[PDB]
Amino acid sequence: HHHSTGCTVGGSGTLNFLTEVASAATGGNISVTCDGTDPVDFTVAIDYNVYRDAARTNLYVVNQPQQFTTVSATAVPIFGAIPTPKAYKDTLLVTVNF
Amino acid sequence: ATFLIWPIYPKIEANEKATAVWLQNTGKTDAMVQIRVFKWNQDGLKDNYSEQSEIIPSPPVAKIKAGEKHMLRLTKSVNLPDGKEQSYRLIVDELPISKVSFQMRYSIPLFAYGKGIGSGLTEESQKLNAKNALAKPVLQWSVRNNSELYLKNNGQKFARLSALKTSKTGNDISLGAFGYVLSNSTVKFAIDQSTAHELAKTSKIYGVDSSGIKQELIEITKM
Repeated sequence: HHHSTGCTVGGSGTLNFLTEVASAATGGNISVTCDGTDPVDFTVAIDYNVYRDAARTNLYVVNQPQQFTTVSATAVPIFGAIPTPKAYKDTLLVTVNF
Repeated sequence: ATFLIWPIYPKIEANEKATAVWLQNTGKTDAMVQIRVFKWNQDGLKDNYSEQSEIIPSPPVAKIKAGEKHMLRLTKSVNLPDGKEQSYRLIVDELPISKVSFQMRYSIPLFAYGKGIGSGLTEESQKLNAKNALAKPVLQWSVRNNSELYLKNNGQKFARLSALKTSKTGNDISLGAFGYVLSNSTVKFAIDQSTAHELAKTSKIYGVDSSGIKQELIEITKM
């Protein structure tokens, strides 16, 4: 029959890193896994910064969609870094758009 | 929170009052969600959302325990305008219950239909759409700087585009944020200079579209 696509969005854990000027980093774990015989595009927008990139040269601009697709899993990599937290905890909103 | 969501492309055909979307918390921790449906429009050349009563979700809040599969009911309140595709977003919000943490919002497209037009994802709606000249996206393209690509849909069905080609058998061009061109809508979005000039040396270009059963090429006319 005609396949109706479903996606698991987890994945299936956060980022942990006064007034010591140095550059700290961390990483977490979010995946998207559809089940089409066809790739599915999806979009991630995140509302001291965070990156899709190992080596952090690709920013999640505030409220700007960032493009993704899949094949029969896909990671939504997140890489943090810090020379707008508060206390220090931040709560970021991650929007996955199909 | 970890959710399986099915279907990711829900629709409500003309002869239907309601559809369902399933949300299963496949995590080991309980979760709470807020569920809302927004009217979706592309006026002003950008995606807008607004409060709406045409489609009502049930329940509007839910606790979904670890392993639990919940059924979202999505009810069409009254018949929608004849011959037209209405566009919505269904929004699921995870409610919270040197460390930065994560709070998910999932947003999936939802389409509903008036008489004479359908999703084309079934035999019934396919035969409905066959008898209807505009039951499909009909796209026109145009570049203009201040470089932005404008896409106008004259059809009564949205297009979901993953790629643009300058020829039927060619390769998809650069494009260093775009996908949906709703019906009777026109969308605008940024492109590279090299992209703009490359579109300048032709008049017909092609979208990779997934609005229907299969991926297919559609032709886009120069405005």
